Amino acid sequence: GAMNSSNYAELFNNDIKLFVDDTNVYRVTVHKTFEGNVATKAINGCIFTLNPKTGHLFLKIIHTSVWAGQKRLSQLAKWKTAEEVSALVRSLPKEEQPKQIIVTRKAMLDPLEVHMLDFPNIAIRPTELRLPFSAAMSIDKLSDVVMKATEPQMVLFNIYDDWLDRISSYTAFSRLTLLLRALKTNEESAKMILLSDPTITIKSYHLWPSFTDEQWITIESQMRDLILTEYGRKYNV
Amino acid sequence: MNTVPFTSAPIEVTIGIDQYSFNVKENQPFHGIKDIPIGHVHVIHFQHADNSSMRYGYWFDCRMGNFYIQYDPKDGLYKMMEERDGAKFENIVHNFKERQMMVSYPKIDEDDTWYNLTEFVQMDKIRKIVRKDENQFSYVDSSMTTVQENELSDPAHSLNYTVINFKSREAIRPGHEMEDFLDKSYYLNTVMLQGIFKNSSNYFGELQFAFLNAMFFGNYGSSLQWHAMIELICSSATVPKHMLDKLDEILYYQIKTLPEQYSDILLNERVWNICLYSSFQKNSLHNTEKIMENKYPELL
Ligand SMILES: O=C(Cn1cccn1)NC1CCCCC1
Repeated sequence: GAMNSSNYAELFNNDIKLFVDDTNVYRVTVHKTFEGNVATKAINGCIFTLNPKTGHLFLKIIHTSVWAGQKRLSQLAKWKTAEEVSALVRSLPKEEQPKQIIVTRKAMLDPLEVHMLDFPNIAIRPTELRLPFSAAMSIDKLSDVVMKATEPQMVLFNIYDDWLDRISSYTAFSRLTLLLRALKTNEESAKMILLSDPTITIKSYHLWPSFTDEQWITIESQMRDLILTEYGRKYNV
Repeated sequence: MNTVPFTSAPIEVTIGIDQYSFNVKENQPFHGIKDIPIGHVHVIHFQHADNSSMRYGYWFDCRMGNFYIQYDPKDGLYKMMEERDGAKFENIVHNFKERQMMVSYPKIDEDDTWYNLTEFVQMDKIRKIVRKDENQFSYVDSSMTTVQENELSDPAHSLNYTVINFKSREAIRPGHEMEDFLDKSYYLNTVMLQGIFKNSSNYFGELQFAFLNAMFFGNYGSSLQWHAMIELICSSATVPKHMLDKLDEILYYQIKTLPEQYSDILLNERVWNICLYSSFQKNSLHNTEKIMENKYPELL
């Protein structure tokens, strides 16, 4: 059934599972035409497929050419997502295939179920959590590889960097979702927090800066403050 | 015109014959139903006064034998049986006719309702859905489950309707996932019509039989089957024109006949709103949409 606050620790047990977020698959800019009508122009997108225990991110880049000559693109985007996830599962060795796939949006349930009919033992689940994975394109290195792609491409990254050497999966996921929630609520401010101190760098093979344990506590506090601020700025409180 | 006699009526019961019904009192001078139209299947059904639980009854075709009803005080129900001695049966029925102990199948001549509800229903197909090969007639009741229901428990007592499942490998061609799920024409036309049913007449016959079991016995799995078979047609973009026209007539008479007071439990809001207003065939069911809107505007 649905994944929610009550069964939250199941994310970090030893049964392989993947979150799938389709928010950023079909991306457009809306603009005016010479005649004064409105049109869309697609840009490259990505499927965000994440193992929350290990941090393994399977970033399937969706190149604008996949939309060429197609109709009802927002509907097609859900089926293309399901096709690519099913292809990913079939490409993995049996002992690496997931036992559950959790979709962040309920409209992905039927597309993924139909594409995974060959895998009756893989459970397709919704979630009641409001996860901030849409903000994945606020991570500079992820956005860069998506926008530079000239063809369909899969790029594999650990979204936790080396954090699991020092903290548990539960704590790593909590840090990730706090960072992404901040970037989603006020990207400019969040990015300022993360880079204000130029002496803390991002390793070539990492996504986030190389904070010490003590610096992560300060950073995490600054992100919470940002989120509460924006919540006040928004609602006036 | 044929006759289904009764040895007696020892317990108070409401007896149905097709869309008709009458009350018989405990030990009332009752010997049966005469003047039953030849050419159609029929159903004779029962609801005991003392336990409205379990409606039950028998599908039969008087061309296939001489049938009668006799109460069994051990199993506690009215049982259909075949009389193999034709002379004995004719003589007993003739005496009953002479003593006017039989009700007459009360068919108004203008009325085509029963033909319209059973147009494609054949006894031979009924007997493959309801497996009991030693009898020529078929028992159905309120509680019998379908093969599909069992999969999700006594197989000898199941309704073996054709399994329809929109999220199954049978329904979805590898590589045509989105196409086949959003337009079920290949499942309808290749898998079901060409493959399993062979022709639309047998498909309509099972659809009509499922509705009638839902209506007369409140058989929930039959209602599920009826709606699935409607939805499979309406969710196909490509359907022979003759099937759509016939479907509209079939559903019209089903909706017309349904007791107004059972609409809440025998009609699936989702299926009907999808079929009449969202599906590919939203504009192809004019008679059915008109009777539904005037008779059950609440559901919609
Ligand atoms: O009574 C029987 C069969 N039977 C059971 C014991 C002995 N003879 N059959 C009649 C004939 C037709 C009408 C009512 C049923």
